[PDB]
Amino acid sequence: KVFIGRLPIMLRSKNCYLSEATESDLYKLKECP
Amino acid sequence: EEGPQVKIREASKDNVDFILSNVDLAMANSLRRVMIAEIPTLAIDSVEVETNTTVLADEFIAHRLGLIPLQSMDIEQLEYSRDCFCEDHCDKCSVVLTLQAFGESESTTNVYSKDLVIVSNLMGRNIGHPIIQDKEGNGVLICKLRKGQELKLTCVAKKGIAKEHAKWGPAAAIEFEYDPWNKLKHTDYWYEQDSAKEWPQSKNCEYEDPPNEGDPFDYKAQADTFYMNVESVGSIPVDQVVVRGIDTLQKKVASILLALTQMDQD
Amino acid sequence: NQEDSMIMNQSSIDRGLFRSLFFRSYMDQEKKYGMSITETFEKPQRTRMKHGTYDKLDDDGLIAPGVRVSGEDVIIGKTTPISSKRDASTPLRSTENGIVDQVLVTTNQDGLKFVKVRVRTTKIPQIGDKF
Amino acid sequence: MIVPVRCFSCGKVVGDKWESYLNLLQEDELDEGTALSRLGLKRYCCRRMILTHVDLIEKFLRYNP
Amino acid sequence: ATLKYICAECSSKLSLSRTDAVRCKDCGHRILLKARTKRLVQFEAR
Ligand SMILES: [Zn+2]
Ligand SMILES: [Zn+2]
Ligand SMILES: [Zn+2]
Repeated sequence: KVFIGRLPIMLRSKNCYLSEATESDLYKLKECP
Repeated sequence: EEGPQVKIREASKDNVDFILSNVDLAMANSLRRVMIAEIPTLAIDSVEVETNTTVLADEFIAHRLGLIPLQSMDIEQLEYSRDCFCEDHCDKCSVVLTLQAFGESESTTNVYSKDLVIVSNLMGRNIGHPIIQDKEGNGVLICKLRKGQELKLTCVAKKGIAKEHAKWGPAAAIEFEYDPWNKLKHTDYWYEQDSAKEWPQSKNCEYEDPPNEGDPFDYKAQADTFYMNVESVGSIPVDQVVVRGIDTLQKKVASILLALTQMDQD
Repeated sequence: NQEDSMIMNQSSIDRGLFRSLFFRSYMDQEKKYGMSITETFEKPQRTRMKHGTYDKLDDDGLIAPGVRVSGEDVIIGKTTPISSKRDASTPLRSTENGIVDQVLVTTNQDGLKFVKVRVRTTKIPQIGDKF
Repeated sequence: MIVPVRCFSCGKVVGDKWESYLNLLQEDELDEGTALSRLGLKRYCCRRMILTHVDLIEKFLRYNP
Repeated sequence: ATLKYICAECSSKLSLSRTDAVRCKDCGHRILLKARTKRLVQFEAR
């Protein structure tokens, strides 16, 4: 409803983009495997 | 004959092995040192890159380029670019190489030795051929790239010996070992109980006899019967490197005599 | 090799032993005041003042990412007036020298035209180095 | 990386041997002491280069144009 | 060799001058990497 706060997320976790990831995701998104 | 007799055993295109008998110790040592260090050789020195998007560095790739050995049969008629009185390089002191390798095949586009084309006018000299010693005829593994990547060079190769660098050394691991059955007492082996059983019965023990255990100790004998195993890269064959090495050693001792004639007249 | 020091074949160092690249990156900012005033990255001149040579600059005070850099080159051209043109470029590093490698021209959440420089520099294992 | 040109001690080139040795392992899978004996590095201080060397070039070239 | 500013996804040898667009076209990302050298700089293989 009303947006407050932008909490910094630890990566490879359950709001990280790269928790959805395999090799194509890592390489196309420039992430070290 | 008179002095140094040569008795060549097993040899190859790129292997020499020889009893070099009735020669002096420091003579053998000086010979292996000058054949290591003191022979001129063409290899790539100056590198001008136009564009590059490969995964390797320009400087790294240029360092490999320098480590590429070329053909150096005709070293004697190529000038140093310092003693040549031209403007920094010419076609008698320098060898220009030009290489553009582009990739579009979408599975590990490769680049090897045999891609080098000598665009410089070689004046009909046996120089600059990239030494395909390969069984399958490819060369050294130079570079790997894909579609958008590219390898664009403009290189100049020059002379020099194995003391400027290691890039002008065609010598490649020259051996020297005399007198296995040690009657000279130059070395007592480390041992717990028995050196003859603990220390292994060595390689060149076939030719000189086992040292006849029950004898008193000889003192008179010097260093004789050397068995010097040599090798090469392949920039020159293995006879011509011993030729050019003894030639340059003879030339430097002639330079000692040149300095003596410089001295005793002035 | 008295007191643990070790002795080195220089020929293998020519052959590649412990050869290494080195990657430092820089920053530069067209700064932001409180009164919405933007700054500029462009090729500076005399119009805190340095005397570094402008010889490797770009159109907008940058340096092209594939050229050998040396001495005391001006790294990122930057200008800013107040309502003059200052010497807001930053000169080279007194302690290192090498090759500029990679330049991206980006911004932040609030629009500061942000350009960067990474430097590549070869380094060979010299005598006074610790192993 | 790439196997180094002129394996540092001797300086005999071995960067020719890498693709043939690659297909020698992938094709025949022997003990590598015998495999390098077939590709002929008699001294162990140069056998170390092919027994050791790690390529990272393929994991580099997976990325992007 | 006409190449000035090349983004990652759109490898786009287009242009750029002072304050044109921080976003590149054909893809909304805005990194704007600059292209390599026109001229040639020479190095030693030592
Ligand atoms: Zn010349
Ligand atoms: Zn070696
Ligand atoms: Zn893009």
